[PDB]
Amino acid sequence: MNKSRQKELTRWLKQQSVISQRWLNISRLLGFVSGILIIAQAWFMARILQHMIMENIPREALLLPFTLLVLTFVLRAWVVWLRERVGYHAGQHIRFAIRRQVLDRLQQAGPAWIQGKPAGSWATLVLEQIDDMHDYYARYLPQMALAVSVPLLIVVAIFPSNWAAALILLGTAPLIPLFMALVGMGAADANRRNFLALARLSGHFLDRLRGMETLRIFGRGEAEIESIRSASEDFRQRTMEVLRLAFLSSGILEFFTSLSIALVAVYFGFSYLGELDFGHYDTGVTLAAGFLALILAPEFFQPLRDLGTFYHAKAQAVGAADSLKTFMETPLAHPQRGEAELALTDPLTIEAEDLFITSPEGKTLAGPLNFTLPAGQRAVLVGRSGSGKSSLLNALSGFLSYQGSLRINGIELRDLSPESWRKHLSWVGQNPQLPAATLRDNVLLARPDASEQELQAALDNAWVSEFLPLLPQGVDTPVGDQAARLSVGQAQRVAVARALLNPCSLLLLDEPAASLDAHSEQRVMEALNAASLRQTTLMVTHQLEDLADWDVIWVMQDGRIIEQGRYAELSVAGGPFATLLAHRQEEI
Amino acid sequence: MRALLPYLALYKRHKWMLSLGIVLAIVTLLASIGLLTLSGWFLSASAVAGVAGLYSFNYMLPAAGVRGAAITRTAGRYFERLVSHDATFRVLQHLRIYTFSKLLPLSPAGLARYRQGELLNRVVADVDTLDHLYLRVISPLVGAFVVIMVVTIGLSFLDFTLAFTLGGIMLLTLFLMPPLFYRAGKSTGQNLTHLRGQYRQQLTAWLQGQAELTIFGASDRYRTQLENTEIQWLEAQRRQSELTALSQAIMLLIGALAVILMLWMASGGVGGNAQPGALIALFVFCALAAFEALAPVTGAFQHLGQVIASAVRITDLTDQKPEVTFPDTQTRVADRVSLTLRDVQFTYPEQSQQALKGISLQVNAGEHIAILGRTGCGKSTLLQLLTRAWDPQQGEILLNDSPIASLNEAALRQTISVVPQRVHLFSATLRDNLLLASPGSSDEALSEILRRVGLEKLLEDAGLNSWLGEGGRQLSGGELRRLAIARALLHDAPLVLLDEPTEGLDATTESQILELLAEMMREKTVLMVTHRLRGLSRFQQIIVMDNGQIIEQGTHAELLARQGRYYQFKQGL
Ligand code: HEM
Repeated sequence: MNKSRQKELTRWLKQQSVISQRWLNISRLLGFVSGILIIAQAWFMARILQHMIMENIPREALLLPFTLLVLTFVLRAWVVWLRERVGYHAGQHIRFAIRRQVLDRLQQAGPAWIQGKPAGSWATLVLEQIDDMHDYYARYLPQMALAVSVPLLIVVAIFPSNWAAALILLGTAPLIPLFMALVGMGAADANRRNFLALARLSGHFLDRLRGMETLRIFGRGEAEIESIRSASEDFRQRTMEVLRLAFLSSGILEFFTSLSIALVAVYFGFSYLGELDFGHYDTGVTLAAGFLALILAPEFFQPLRDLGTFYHAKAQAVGAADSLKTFMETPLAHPQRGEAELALTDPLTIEAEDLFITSPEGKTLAGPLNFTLPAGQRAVLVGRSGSGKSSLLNALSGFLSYQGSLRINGIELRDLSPESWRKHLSWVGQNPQLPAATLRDNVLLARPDASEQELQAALDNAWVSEFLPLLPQGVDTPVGDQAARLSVGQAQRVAVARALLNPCSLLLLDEPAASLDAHSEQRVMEALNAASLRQTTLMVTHQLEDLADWDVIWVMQDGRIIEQGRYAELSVAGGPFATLLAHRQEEI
Repeated sequence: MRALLPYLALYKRHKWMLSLGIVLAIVTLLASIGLLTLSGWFLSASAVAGVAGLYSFNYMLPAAGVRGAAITRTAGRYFERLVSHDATFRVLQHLRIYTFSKLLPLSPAGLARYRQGELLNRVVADVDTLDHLYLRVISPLVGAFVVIMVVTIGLSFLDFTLAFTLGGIMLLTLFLMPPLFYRAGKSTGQNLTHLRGQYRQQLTAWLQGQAELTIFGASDRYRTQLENTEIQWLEAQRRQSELTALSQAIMLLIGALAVILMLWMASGGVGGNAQPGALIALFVFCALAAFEALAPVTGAFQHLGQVIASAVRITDLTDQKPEVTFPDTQTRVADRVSLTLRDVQFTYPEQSQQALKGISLQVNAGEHIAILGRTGCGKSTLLQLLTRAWDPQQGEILLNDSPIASLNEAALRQTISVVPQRVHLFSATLRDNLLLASPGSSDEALSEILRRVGLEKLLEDAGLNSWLGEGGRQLSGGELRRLAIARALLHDAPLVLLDEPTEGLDATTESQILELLAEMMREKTVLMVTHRLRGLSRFQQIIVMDNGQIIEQGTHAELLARQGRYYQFKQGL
């Protein structure tokens, strides 16, 4: 709010710039050399013109003071090029470091936190709100270095000749800061509000553009197009109440520059007419000093003019810094690291008592739990939708923190090493994802090398055995981005093959049967039962068919287990499971 | 430049403001140049006149110049800034209005040829690049050209040779260079765009797959690929910056060349005077001041490529042309309407072999008919066709025995109420989000509509006013259906086309919704599409269709007498 946020944003931007100190110092030194070269060029040009305008000297007799001017021009061009390149490198390094930090934090956050935005906010954040930092740093900071350095050098250079021309330039320098800041400014955080409103107007336009379908049905449009016009009028009228004040600084600076130039010209012009006597230093005012004063006067204020051009670069970076600081300071929870490991050849028995599961930000998600899973058994966790069914799966997978005891063959779960625990799992997702290129790679993701018989007898008549003479290539066909070409079920038969390829000890399923055709569902559940017959399995599903084979059925209501038992004992007792099966039967 | 013509023709509305901005910029530059030139000439002339010249040197006249130059420069700078920032906003508003107006008509049969997401953001970014186009491109080029022409003629009034050499130098600098810096720029821009697209794709894939890439140990071999792509992208950016420095270097060198040429040429008889005197400073100072004014042109060439790409993208998106037309001949509506289909064989222009082969049904006034079937049989196609989104490939459709073609936008959109599958909540107040259906209802009408069956928890809140959507409150499907139905009820129409009204719900909410829909509309003709046959016994005509055709039709009691059509003898799911 107001200044209290602008100041801390600027402070954070300044603080996150200690990774290119050498480059910044090099740029400052190069700026110093541009000063000596401007003063050399001016002295040499004045020297040539006082010999050519007075005390007539043949043109072909000034070759010695003529080549040095060309050398100075060449050196200045070289220095400008070097400054540009150094500034770019200094800008790039900070972006590299910041992107690395952001990606590391996102990786450490976990999958639970990531699936909160529609997969576009993160990329927009990273790219768009990270490039502005380089723009700001590289274009702005060397200019701030130059603006204080060059004028003092010019003042020092001019002083030995005349002490009045130097005092003319000195007089203005206090005035512009004080006048500018006090009367003609004081609304600099108010422009942040205008920029935010301008961005929010584009956001509202985007929201309207997404709703074009729901406006066509109700006959709107011509009656809605007035809203955009009214909002734009309001924004313009609100904006032009502060631009009548923020533009006074340019007028003040131009007025001071013109006043300085005019005063220098008038004083030196009337000096030679025998009407003034201030600073001839007991020798006499010569034209070679007047031309030097006239030439160096524009170079005094030129660094300050460029600062006005770079305002849009700084104001754009603050918007990105706001979101970056908001993201990087959010307090999270994270799971607890583990140290212990266990043997690779033993069944896993899971037990718990008074266990709670917490979201990465806060709030309890699964209430109190009480169960016990014998080794080698198959358990199904059915229940009402929106009851936090898919929370025990994430708790076991190590994506969420928890309170209480969760024991994997005696040992707790906060003590297990992830790199030795995740090797015992195998996951089947509700929404498939293919983070590879070739369809063979999306199958061998578990082990990126194998023989030539597992790709034959992987699963069943699935997309690995059948569904081959339908694609215009073999098993190495490049899938593409997010399996765009494979639309039927989003390939819920390659994920199952990937899970079935590697022999595992605890198979977790998360509604694998969603969005498939009848034959595909039949084959998927056949393969799933064949897989679950071999080891301990924990399945969360909504289909209520062929449940007679499952050992124990859990019903989850409001995060609390209510009834546990076999299908025969639980389809008659009249509990919540009876209501669920009755509703499913009333569906048809 | 061809793509910019249809959008350079959009400035014919506001021309006075742009002309004023250009004139003010030109005036400011001319005032600065004149001030510096006058100061230099006065200094040289006063110095060469000497002490014995005070009675032959009228210095009163050259003071008005050095006063007016300063005053004019200051006022011109200030008002030029103000006027430019006004014109930019006006142009932006006009552009947004035009884009929305030209994008509205082609909503259903349009934007479906691409992926709807990540298109609108591109459109917004393109509009921003276009306003940047206007300012950053239009202003400096015209300003510099006019300033150069004026300076050249003013100097030519004295002596032609030096003036035209200076004019040629400036003209060759302005015209030749930007085309010559527009080839490697194009190449590097293409490479950078390709690399950025690849990096974004890989980042999105990694972020989405982080759920499985951790359980199956893989999320270490993809961060490396991301880093390598980032390295290549940074290499391309560096190759572009190394080119962009050369422009400034060459500009400074050209200014030095011009100044040196002036100094050497004006030393030997400028104007026809072997010992000119007090005029050498004139040309040198004029050249210095003029060449320290061409900075805006140097950076103008960077904005051209992005602007051209954005303009051509918007133009291509806009010229996609509509699909159906409206015979806007005026008509009226009636309180009793009916639906009569006889035969439709419709397929999408994209691909072929879809549903709706020979569908035929007749609906009388004030009759409740429910269409049954599986998913994808063609019910949604019928609903989308009935609102004239697409056009019937071959067949006839009649409302009140009148063809559906001869209807205005207002009449068709008013006489038919639709409850869509997906409900969109605008980022505004509850009052604004709900007054879309009927913009004449008072607060009491809204209050009683809410106090009817539906949402009553939002009634108290902080009041009617609130924030709904991303900014504020969030609703669920059970809280969305009873608001969509409220909107439909407020938009009073004799025919109501309800889409799937119960999917993704629970038992009690579904029963309450069914009671609401049976009671609140007992005269309006209703033709809803369902696939959960709960409560489907109060309808007098049930139609069950599959594989894009009608298998059998009849009343519940009569059609249940020939074995379970979907019940499968009352046994199934
Ligand atoms: C509406 C929000 C905006 C505000 C508050 C704003 C404010 C400003 C300010 C403070 C300056 C600098 C004045 C100085 O140097 O003392 C400026 C200059 C400028 N603005 Fe804006 N501006 C806005 C939007 C825009 C837009 C939409 C454009 C068009 C692309 C634009 C183009 C410029 C240009 C070209 C300059 C002068 C040279 C430059 O800095 O690039 N501004 N504006």
